[PDB]
Amino acid sequence: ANIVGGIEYSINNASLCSVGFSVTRGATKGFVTAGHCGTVNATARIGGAVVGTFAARVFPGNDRAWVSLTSAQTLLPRVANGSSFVTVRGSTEAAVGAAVCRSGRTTGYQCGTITAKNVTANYAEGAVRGLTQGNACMGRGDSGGSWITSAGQAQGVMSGGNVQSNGNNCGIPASQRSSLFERLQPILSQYGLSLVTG
Repeated sequence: ANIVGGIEYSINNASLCSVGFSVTRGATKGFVTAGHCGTVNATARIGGAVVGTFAARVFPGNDRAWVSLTSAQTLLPRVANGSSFVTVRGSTEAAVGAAVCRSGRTTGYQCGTITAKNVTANYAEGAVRGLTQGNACMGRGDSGGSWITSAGQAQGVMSGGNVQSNGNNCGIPASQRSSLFERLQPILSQYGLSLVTG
């Protein structure tokens, strides 16, 4: 399969999440995603085919993971925006106030701004600290998906947010949204990963 940020993948033929970013670890191909999406050794599938397994994850506390892919997979420096693509050009972290977008299999490509950093989320499993908050909307299933600026700077992966009864927070004003992502930089260094760029 072609690995693009924002696309759907399943975990152990059960839960669904979204791809964060194509990365490499030496000769090994992979993609970063959210830790709550799967446990170590869990099987990832795209288009009905096995593409790899969860190599490592930290959740809760943090919310990160990377899926180690088979060499048959095709890594791409891109994030889905409708039928088009946003090119991944680097991982410069944007400041509070910056515009930012996210991509996922439930709500697609959504944009907003970064409103706060170092935010704690109290999830069912425990607290996750150090998350960055934006007001682009999201929904259940967008987890693990790309957060990237229009200029191509990869920011992080979708962790969680204040989803309403309809499963997303797109039906409430941006001012009331808390959409949280796990910063990309600590994921890359923790697992010795290099972002695939173009």
